[PDB]
Amino acid sequence: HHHHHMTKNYTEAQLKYYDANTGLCGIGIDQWFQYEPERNQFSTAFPLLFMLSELSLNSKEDTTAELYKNLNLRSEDEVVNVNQAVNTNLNTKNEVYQSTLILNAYTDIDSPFSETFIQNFAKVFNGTVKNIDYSNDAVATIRDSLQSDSGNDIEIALKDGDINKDTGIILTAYTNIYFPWGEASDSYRPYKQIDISFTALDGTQSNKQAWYSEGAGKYAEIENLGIKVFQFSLKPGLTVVLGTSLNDNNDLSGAFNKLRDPATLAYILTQTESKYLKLAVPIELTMRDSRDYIPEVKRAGLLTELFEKNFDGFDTVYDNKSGYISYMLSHTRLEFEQPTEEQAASVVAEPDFIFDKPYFFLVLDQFNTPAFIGLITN
Ligand code: NA
Repeated sequence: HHHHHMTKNYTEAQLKYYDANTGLCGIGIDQWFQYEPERNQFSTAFPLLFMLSELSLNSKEDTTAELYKNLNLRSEDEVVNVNQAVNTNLNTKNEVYQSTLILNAYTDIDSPFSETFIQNFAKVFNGTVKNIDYSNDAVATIRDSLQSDSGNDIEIALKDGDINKDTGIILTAYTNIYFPWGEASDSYRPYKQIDISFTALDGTQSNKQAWYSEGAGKYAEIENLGIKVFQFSLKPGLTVVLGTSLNDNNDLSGAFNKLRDPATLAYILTQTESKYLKLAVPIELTMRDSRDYIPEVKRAGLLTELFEKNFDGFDTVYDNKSGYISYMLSHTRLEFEQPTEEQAASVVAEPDFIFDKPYFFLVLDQFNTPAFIGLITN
């Protein structure tokens, strides 16, 4: 069991797909800071890519082309083979880290999916379809499934009333990832929680608990992006990046806009230089998120026709009609290993840097693409 599965025939395309993932994470945080500066939040883009990939196997020509442009993939062979590899990775558990990413497609009991869709969803993703009554307790059916299957009880993005007989295709994903810390003598780890003073984006002053953490890492002040960045490994292959503004004014928008370009993260990862890190970070080691991607995809100006009731661009999702996409749910639990009382006693909590204002994080795998991106503003 490992997380380096790659298609050997479409290798370049898999690397390009990771660049699409990296860039979507950038669009995501750029939009969060613009539209939702009051929110602390995090997310993963892999389930969105998987959903769009699935749709790209079942679309008419123009829609297929638009889907391909967003995926950085350009053929059925690429979509199938890249996604089979990445799906395997994101469903592997081993001693290095554990990942689960499971997909469902919902439709009303009287509108069954095409056998073509059911087959390709199973083939590429081990996706499963569910036929439910859109007139009776459909929100609860979905909520209960996501929460039960994932073990994650956070509330879902739907509210009762959101689903009726005119509702179209509903796609869902749940992602559960667990990361242990490195096991080297100087692996960066959290040790103990300490009080810090925090100043929120809107100026609110408060006290927070923060994990005093230390170990080998990397650091840079990156003037052109207006940020300082701290970087450390988990188990080998995995990297966390923490960033925060150079200025007290939290001028983060230029950094987030640049993160829309996948080159920016590759640049960041080389600008940093080795530094022993002693930090205090106000973050929870278990984080949960549940969202509907569609509002964010619409904010980005992408694929807007797919979400209209009159859409006619799908070919083989249904035998009798196009169908349209109503909700794209992503239900996420991110967990980091908890430190022990014995570990706490081994260090003196004297941080060189405290994250005492808005900051962001990315967690990367061995392909240097983010499994998750998060933003803390308050
Ligand atoms: Na470097």
